[PDB]
Amino acid sequence: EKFLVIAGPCAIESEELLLKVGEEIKRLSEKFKEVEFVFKSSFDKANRSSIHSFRGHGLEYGVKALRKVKEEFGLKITTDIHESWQAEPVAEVADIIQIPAFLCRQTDLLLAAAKTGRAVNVKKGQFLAPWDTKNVVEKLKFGGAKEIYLTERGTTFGYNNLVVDFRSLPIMKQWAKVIYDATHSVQLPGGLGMREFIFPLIRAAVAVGCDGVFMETHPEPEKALSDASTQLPLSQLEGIIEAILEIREVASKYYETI
Amino acid sequence: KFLVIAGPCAIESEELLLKVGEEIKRLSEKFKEVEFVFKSSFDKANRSSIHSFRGHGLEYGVKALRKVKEEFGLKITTDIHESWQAEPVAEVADIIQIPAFLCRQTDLLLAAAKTGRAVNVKKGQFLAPWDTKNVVEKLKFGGAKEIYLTERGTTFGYNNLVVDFRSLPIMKQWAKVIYDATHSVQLPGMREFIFPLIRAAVAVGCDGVFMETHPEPEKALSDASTQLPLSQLEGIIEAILEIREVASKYYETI
Amino acid sequence: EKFLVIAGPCAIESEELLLKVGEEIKRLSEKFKEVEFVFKSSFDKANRSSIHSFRGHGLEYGVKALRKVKEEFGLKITTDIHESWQAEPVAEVADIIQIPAFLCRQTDLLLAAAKTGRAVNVKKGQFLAPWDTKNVVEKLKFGGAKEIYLTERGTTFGYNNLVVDFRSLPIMKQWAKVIYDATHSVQLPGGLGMREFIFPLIRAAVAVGCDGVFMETHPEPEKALSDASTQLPLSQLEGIIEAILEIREVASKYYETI
Amino acid sequence: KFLVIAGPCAIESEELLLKVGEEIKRLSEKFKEVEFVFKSSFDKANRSSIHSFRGHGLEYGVKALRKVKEEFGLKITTDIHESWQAEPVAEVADIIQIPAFLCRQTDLLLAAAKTGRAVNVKKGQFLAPWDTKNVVEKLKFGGAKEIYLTERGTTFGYNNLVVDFRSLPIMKQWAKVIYDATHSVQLPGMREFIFPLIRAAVAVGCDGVFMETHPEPEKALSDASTQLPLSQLEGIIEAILEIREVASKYYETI
Ligand SMILES: O=P(O)(O)OC[C@@H](O)[C@@H](O)[C@H](O)CO
Ligand SMILES: O=P(O)(O)OC[C@@H](O)[C@@H](O)[C@H](O)CO
Repeated sequence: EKFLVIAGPCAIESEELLLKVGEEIKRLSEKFKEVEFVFKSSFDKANRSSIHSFRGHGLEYGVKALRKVKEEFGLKITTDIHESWQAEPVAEVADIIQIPAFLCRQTDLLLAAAKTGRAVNVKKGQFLAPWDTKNVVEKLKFGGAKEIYLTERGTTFGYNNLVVDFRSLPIMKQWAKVIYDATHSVQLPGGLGMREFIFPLIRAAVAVGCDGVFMETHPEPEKALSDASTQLPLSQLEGIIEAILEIREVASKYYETI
Repeated sequence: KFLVIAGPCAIESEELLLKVGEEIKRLSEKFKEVEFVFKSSFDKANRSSIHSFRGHGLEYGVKALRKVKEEFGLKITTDIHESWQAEPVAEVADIIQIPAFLCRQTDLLLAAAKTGRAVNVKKGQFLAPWDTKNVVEKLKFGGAKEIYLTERGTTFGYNNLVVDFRSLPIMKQWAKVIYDATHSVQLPGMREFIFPLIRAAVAVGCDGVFMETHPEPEKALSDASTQLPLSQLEGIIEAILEIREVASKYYETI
Repeated sequence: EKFLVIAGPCAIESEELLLKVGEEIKRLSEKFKEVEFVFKSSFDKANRSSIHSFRGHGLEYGVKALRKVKEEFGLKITTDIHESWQAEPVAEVADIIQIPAFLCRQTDLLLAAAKTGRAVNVKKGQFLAPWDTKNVVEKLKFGGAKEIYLTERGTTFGYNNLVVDFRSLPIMKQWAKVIYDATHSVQLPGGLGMREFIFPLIRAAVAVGCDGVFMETHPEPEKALSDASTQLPLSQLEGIIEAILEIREVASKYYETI
Repeated sequence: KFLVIAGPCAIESEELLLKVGEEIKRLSEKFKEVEFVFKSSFDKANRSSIHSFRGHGLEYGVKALRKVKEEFGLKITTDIHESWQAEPVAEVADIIQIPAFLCRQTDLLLAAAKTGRAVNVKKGQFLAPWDTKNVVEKLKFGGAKEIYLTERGTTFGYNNLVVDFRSLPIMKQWAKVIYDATHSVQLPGMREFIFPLIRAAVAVGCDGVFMETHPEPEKALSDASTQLPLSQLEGIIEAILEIREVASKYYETI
């Protein structure tokens, strides 16, 4: 099956930033034809720790910006919603509606996404056990979703630290397609993220076996308005993708059947 | 004075609320050294299963809660799940409760603070004690003045929560601290640990306790494995007041 | 039942240090007649993180030092063993033989302690669940122990941090007398301990209900050769003990029956 | 070259060791790019229950291990539990293994290093990756030169272990890192996760893998729920070599 790579800048800092990243993603999509790319960026960071941190430029602006990417590059789009009313307007441009990790159990949000007819990707709550995502998929299927994704993004391990229990990939694979979040799984919740572990954990994810990877990328991570410690420099994206396809290929014959 | 927030988990019917309201009203008359707050949810917006009881809706709920406040003169508190609910709920709720999973949702916190009512934030199972300083800052920025932080356990492996009582003194630096005696022992819950841990909460030091109670916990449509039997409420309250009276002499300053 | 207070300097820095602490413990034992005191100190810190840290002056020296305390003050004695051969010689002076937390599952060490006829106190491993101590008691009873204690000293919570799950006290009470370690439960494993939490957690322990408390105390913690961040200043011991007896008394009528 | 440490959990009989030794000897001939080490414990000194199988003693064990090294010319490794055992065990064991619970016992580490043999320390379930730097220092101080640190999971709530693969690159700064594929999935263990995680171990990067194997894992007197079936060993080895060959191009330096 075609491997999914969901990538893009964490936040929609500007339509310019999006075009620059989309251009590179478009180029890579032409090179890695066996990969299905999906451009990602949030119109709002509705859960920042601090009230003084960057949130965004509003839903209206973001959807317009994302639509420009899809139009100019012909790329699939995904972004996250935070309250039920946002699903409808977002569904106009988003091919995949993303459900934030903290909100993975909010019934109305999941139902709002499911009825749009779009694909839904739920980030696994840092508080949720692998086997507890079964009910999450049941809610989505009940709400009309026909294409569902579950994203591994780490689990609460003591304070201000997350650990990735890779046993979760085959467990979740039982009821949904699984995506590995390479950049948020190494972040330190309220710490201020460890970038040196992004690549190795990604290798692990593909050797274990998943249906795709989620990576936040920015031309200059050091200048990002969000996740400046975890976003991957855009120049490194090509090499990372090439590496996971290679590892995925050689490990593929050993993937267990669910 | 010491705060005691109690009531049934979900508004199963205004009937149920009135019955519990009666008992809470009685205790209220018996323990003048305690500020009682009637609590109940108009919607269980985060059940694990789509096939579980959620409730009768916001209007039926705000209605029944109005009936309790008017028939017993008790303060009220219930939780909101989306920004638009803050305003209508603030009509009856003296304290607006923010769900644990939603403690980082900026707009929800701001919407709550905007109503001018008191705000109680359940500490997320993913949050470290010191991470709550930022939750309070948001509320203050939003105009909130009476702010509460509730301890309800922290993620400890899978399907288990642990109470790190170091959290009470830490959170107290920036807000009044409430201990959730019923949800802190639930397994994402042995009722046998409810009383022992509430005793610890008061020996350590907190500004109030949160307890879900029901005439017949087993028949409850929600948290049936942890809701405290109504008849046991008085006994526990008297016990925590006695322990608090003695232990308060040693509560550390700030 | 008579409340147990196990206290003393972490390590046997010198026989002088022991006499100074024992003198104060002896004085307190005369004041708090409803308490059963047991003087504690280790002749060896066999599990320090660093090879350059203080271990002790040997078994021979320590046993002699402890015997001096028991002789000069008439106090019960307890110290920990690290290998089977030490039980016999230690049993000569120790009323209670202590089993280190990391060694709570070493069968021969437990059996070695049990056959001396002395009381045995096992520090609960930071890796052990409350209900798993049942087998630990079974091993001791099998080995001849007739007076067994289980000590709560925290559980691994992420890296370099321990949390105390107070549900463990009533659980362990089902098969042994339970002791709460007030000073090691707030230490940060390999961190360099948070002294400001010692007192509040002790209040919690007695309000929940336990059969005794374990506290390391030193005249000048800042100068200790071990646990300088967790040892309680000897001047504060009297007040702490008075406080727990008061809290224990008022909470006592509510202790659940096992 | 890549290290593969394998054998039955406990020395149930020199008979069992010889059978497994035969298969390991065969793989040894088939995979020259791999250094195989035969492993088995003469004593299970830390069983939870007093009524569980421990073994046949140190002499019967060191004897049977001698038979394997002499009949197949394989390197040997077994674990010690008290200082006095280092010397007699060093007679046959090429690598002395230090139990996870005992990774902080200074005298045991020193006793092992004193023999002059290689030393493999199982990382305690209570230890953080960076805390192993001190474990190595002790060994070096004791005269050890060939030092190994084995990843075997970390305490995650109760009765569960999680593998934080960030530990492999961290521990590599001061020692050769081995991944314990069988004990890392055991619940203080679904065999279904053994292969997937070993694949991750090699994709991430390690110097060898540790695997307990038995002709009939179910009949094993120890770790019966996690011991890998002897027949599946070859397949897994070939798989990790292939993955390693491809992934090694991306292993980070130091
Ligand atoms: O405000 P801070 O704590 O930096 O958090 C931001 C990240 O957690 C955020 O971008 C993420 O995708 C949402 O949780
Ligand atoms: O060597 P460090 O890490 O300071 O450790 C010492 C304490 O953990 C020690 O005194 C304790 O009683 C034994 O584990």
